[PDB]
Amino acid sequence: VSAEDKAAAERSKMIDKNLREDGEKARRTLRLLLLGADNSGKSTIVKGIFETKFQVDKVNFHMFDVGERRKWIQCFNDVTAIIFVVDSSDYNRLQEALNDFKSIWNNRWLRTISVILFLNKQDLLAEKVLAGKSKIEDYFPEFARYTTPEATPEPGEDPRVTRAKYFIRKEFVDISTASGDGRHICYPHFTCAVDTENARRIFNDCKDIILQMNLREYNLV
Amino acid sequence: ELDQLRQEAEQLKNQIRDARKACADATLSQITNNIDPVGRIQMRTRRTLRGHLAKIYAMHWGTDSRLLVSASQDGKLIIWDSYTTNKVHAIPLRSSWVMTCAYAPSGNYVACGGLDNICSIYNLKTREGNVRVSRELAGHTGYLSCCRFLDDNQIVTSSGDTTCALWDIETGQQTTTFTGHTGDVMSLSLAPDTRLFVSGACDASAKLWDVREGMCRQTFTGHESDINAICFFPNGNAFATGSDDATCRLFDLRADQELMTYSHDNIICGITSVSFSKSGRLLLAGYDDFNCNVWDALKADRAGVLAGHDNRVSCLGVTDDGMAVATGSWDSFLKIWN
Amino acid sequence: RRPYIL
Amino acid sequence: QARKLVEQLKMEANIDRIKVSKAAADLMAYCEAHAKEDPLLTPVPASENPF
Amino acid sequence: NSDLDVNTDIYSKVLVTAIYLALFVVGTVGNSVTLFTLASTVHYHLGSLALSDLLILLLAMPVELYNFIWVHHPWAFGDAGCRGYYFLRDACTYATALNVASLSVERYLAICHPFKAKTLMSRSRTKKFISAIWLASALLAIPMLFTMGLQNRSAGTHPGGLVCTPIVDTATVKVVIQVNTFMSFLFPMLVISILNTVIANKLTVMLRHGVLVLRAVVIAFVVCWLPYHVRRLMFCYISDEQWTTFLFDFYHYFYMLTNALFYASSAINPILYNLVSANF
Amino acid sequence: VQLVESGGGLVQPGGSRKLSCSASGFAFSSFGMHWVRQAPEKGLEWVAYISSGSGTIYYADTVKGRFTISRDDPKNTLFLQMTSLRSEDTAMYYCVRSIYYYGSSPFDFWGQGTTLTVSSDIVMTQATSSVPVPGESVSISCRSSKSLLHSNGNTYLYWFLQRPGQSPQLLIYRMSNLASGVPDRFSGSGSGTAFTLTISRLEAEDVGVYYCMQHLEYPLTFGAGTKLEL
Repeated sequence: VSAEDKAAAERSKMIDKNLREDGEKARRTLRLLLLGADNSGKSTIVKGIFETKFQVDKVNFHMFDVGERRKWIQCFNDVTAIIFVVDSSDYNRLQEALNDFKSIWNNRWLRTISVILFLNKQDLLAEKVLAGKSKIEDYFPEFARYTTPEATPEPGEDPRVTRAKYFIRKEFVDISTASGDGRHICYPHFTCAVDTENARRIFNDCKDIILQMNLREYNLV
Repeated sequence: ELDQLRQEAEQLKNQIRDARKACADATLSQITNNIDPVGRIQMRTRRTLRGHLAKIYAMHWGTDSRLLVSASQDGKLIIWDSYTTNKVHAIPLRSSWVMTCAYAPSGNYVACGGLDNICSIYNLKTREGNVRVSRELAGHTGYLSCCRFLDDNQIVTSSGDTTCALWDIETGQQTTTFTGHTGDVMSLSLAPDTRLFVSGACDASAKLWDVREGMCRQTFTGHESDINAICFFPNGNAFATGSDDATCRLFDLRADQELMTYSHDNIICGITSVSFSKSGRLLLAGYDDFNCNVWDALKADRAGVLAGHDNRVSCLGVTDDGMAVATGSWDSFLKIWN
Repeated sequence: RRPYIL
Repeated sequence: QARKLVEQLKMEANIDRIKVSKAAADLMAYCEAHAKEDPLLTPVPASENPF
Repeated sequence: NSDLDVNTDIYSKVLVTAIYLALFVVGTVGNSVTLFTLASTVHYHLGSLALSDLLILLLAMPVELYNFIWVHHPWAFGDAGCRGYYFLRDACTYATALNVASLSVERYLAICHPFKAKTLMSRSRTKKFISAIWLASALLAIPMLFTMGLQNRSAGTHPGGLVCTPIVDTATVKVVIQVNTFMSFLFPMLVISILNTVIANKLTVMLRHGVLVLRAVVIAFVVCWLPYHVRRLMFCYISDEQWTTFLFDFYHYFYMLTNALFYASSAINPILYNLVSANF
Repeated sequence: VQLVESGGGLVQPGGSRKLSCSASGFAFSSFGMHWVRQAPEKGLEWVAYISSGSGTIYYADTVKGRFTISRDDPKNTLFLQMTSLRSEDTAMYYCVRSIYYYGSSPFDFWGQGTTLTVSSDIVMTQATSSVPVPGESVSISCRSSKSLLHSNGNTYLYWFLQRPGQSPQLLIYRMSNLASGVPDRFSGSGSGTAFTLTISRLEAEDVGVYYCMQHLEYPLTFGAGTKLEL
């Protein structure tokens, strides 16, 4: 080990120190993957690759939006959660949303990643149901035999709107529970593109995900 | 006139199939039936390179067989001295979503790319003693899967937008665009003479292209799923592909058809990387089963297993002199085997 | 007596 | 669209091809010629092994 | 040596030896399996606890089984052996107690403050914490090294009358035993009890398996370590006048029972910490 | 890239003075730094070294205990505090940047030094003090008391050229490697304890004093210096 070799070793040690500092500062942010269709309105949920950063209760969240095969999905097998946004008002494209959700849910690299499902555009769904011009029965026949289980907000509650929204949620929840196996969960929420609680919802759901991971890791449950 | 063109295409496909069948007088297994087996190969981990804090996605040896560049998902591009396990360089990256890296044969530059659709070329040997971004090549509408240098001024990039591009680095413009794949182009391999190159895609198809003419010279279709890895034989007349079919295949360019299939009933996982030894007798393939297999390229018998990784083996490479094999995995560790 | 074992 | 595919198939069909046996013999000859200079097939003594 | 003859009836030595052999084999197998499986920060503390339990099971069980149940007299390892045995026994006890308390603290941070625990947790901090635990365990046992020694208590000096016993003043033995009890039982007891109570309250207010595991941890610690320290205090505090014949025999029978439970503690810990929740 | 020295002047013996070097145009924090002094009519002598990050500090035996070398990376400054000054410390002081990794070129840049006036080692031998020479090949030989060929394959010998009125510049590093910006007519060859710098097709602006330095072990030692003349 000559003098130049010793100096090179010292340089390598300094590089290692800087790498450790950078990794420590990087591991303080929760990474999220935003997915949805063109009609979803993904970019309005909170406030190559587009990155959006926000902070809730001194916790930093970093969301990534890319853009059907999704070969690149392997890159996001270590993210905290996938935020899947659905336009629930479009009965024509809702089966495409269900198929895409089923594809993402059953992905082999996403078997341990929970999904925060946002059933977006509830104002439009309510208007469609109250107008009566379009019917879910025309696309999902089982809606004829569906009963609202017993639970709903009062300020403007209407039984038809509640039944429709619960049916649309139940489709995705059934897809989730078909093969969830308890490794990951789906968190369904309803939004309106005018709310300001979506960051809070993601914060609470991420806290729940981390709590479940800690329960499994620390040999409690 | 769509139906007439479809019928003509079917006739041409049948003609090509008949031409390929006519040339198959005997198989490789009936010719190498009398060659001596390699035997059991037991390679040990000579050095383990530590320092990456995320999954390692790619590595590339320098032409001196000593310096190697690796890319990790933590936004780091690290240049290692393999003999002393010394970190020669650590390059921060503007995007942490890296899928490929390349080492220039001159050693003056390195390349990086990924989900930002941009090939960033970094200059190593510069004054001021710090690596700077020499160039950013944009124009691909999808992610970059692979990049390879031809010289200090020409680079070939494979992208997820079904295309490949030959770029002039100084100008920054695509001097050539290669089209014809119907899916994501996953791997790229330059010929030893650097005039042809092969690209495997998610079509279960590999295409042999001419760099100077920009056309597709041949198409090979033997796999059942995405081709994740491709490598040239040392003499430039054959090449090997690995797929999610848990299968490798050796194709010959002059016979224009597949020569051999490397498969095992106990292998059901995909193949992330393939590589050849210096003589071409060994074929090293990395898998999602957390280990790598060394095949006898002439007898299709599994000569050995490298089983030191605790996660998916994402990249593997062999030095120009054939001394060592570097494997990088998702366990954040590179290993050298000899 | 007294035990001698702690 | 279809015309480009037809042209590509025409260009691929009009290619000189050799027998599979000749290609296999060429690969065997290449492997035998360079077998002595492959460190992975023939392990290098620790005196000349840099790793 | 008639003044150093402990009266222990037969059919009890055989039973206690059988219990010790069963606990020994079961705990050794369990700790070996746990260590093999373990070998981002939970694994460190689990391995430390398994190592401490295996150490106390292998190192202190046979010496006690020989010198303290079958052959009370004379000491068969000399002066160096007596001091080393007591020092290492106390060190293992402290290491187990502090590992359990630290595991409770880590679980509390992970469950009640998951977001802060995600940032605080690092491998270097965990290694430093384990090293500090072991350092405290080693340091707290040093006073016991200078407290125990060989002494002749026979009728003159005879080889059979040499026993391994405290060799310092009784007023100092009281202080050292009180320190050992407070820093080995009561402080870990309070930490474990309060933290597991908080965690179980949080889990009950939404998984009941975890609540049962936490309750089992606390109850096992109590019922396995309380009688041991109660016996040591009983030895140290009771005056010479009250130590009649009945009390003298009762002390050694209670010694057998207390050591049985104390080793059952290290037999049970690997099951409660690794073999109850899914390990694959 | 620029290194500017400051301080210096005339001092009385037993006093003290701080020399400073301001760095510009390069990443100063990633470079190790050397102070090298040259007597008014003699060769180069290595004085001190401080590593990147101030981890390693080396002093020459003739100045150990009296000189202190320090660096302020945020201010990109290098300091040499000299106490108990002697008549033998009258010299021109140069600051040299030096970065160390596989394939680096240490001692690549020198600054224009500052003048200070006061009122076991490997010995490098240069065969001749002067050799007269436009268009002819010139061979400059150098020898060492110890073999410079390390077990890792490197021969740690360096060739510098100091032109009249200028700070010395690096010509060759590790006995064969041509420094950046140096014309290809310079070549280096040799074995342990025998080294040769060949200048083919000698031109003007190639006249000066040539120094061979060893970087095998500390202290770093220079040769006497071979002078070319027309």
